[PDB]
Amino acid sequence: WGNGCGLFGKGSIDTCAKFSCTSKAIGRTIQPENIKYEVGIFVHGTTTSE
Amino acid sequence: QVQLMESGPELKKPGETVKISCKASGYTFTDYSMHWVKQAPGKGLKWMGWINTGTGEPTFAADFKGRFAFSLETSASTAYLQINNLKNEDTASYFCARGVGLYGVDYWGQGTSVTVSSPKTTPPSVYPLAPVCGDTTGSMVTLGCLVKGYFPEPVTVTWNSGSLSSGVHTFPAVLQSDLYTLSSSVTVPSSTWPSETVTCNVAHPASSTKVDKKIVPR
Repeated sequence: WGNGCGLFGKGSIDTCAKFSCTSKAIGRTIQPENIKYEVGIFVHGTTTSE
Repeated sequence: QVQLMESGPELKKPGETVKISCKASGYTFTDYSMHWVKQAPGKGLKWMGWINTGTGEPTFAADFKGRFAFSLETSASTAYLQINNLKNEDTASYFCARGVGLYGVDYWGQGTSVTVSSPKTTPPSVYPLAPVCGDTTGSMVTLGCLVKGYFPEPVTVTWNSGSLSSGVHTFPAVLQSDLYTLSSSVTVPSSTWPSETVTCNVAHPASSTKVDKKIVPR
């Protein structure tokens, strides 16, 4: 009876807290077409340090 | 003779609290529900909720949840609509309604119009309205009473102490700066004005001002 109700022992509440996102992250997928391969190809001839 | 007798219409200010009494009569009180329906001054019936009559457990409509207290006194069978933190919206005719429940509500509190607003009682500014050449219609010279800036309603606006109700259309008092203007139109023949006195008599019991304004030509 002390809280809001003429009957003892039970009650009901619907707790609605608005959700929002502090911080969100993302995964992403690769299309095999967009894949490249950068192949440095060389052959040893006359060379210097540089 | 089941009758729902409420409190009287009550002038209030915002931030206040009002508890409308509703005493129920003519029936075993415990055996019905007890409902509350807000009728806004211009708007149709908006059901406030109901309290259990036996248990005394209130339940409110979503709009009415949390500002309002349904309370009962068992023995004298007095239902109560209590409105807390009064607001201008709390001005309306409120109705306790004895539940026949799924069959609706059978009977009704005689009505309580709470009026929640700031202003202080103010007398009317009453103008005997003198018609002009464009105001004379046929035999009748329409005459008028401009009641201005009073709080609260009513003012009792008669014509020559009410001897003229005949061409009298006393038009509804409306709000100006939380003060009221009704404009009463007596329609009198040009033979009776300004030959006979036509005097709008404005009695404001709240401000205790009875204001008699005789219309004389401009």
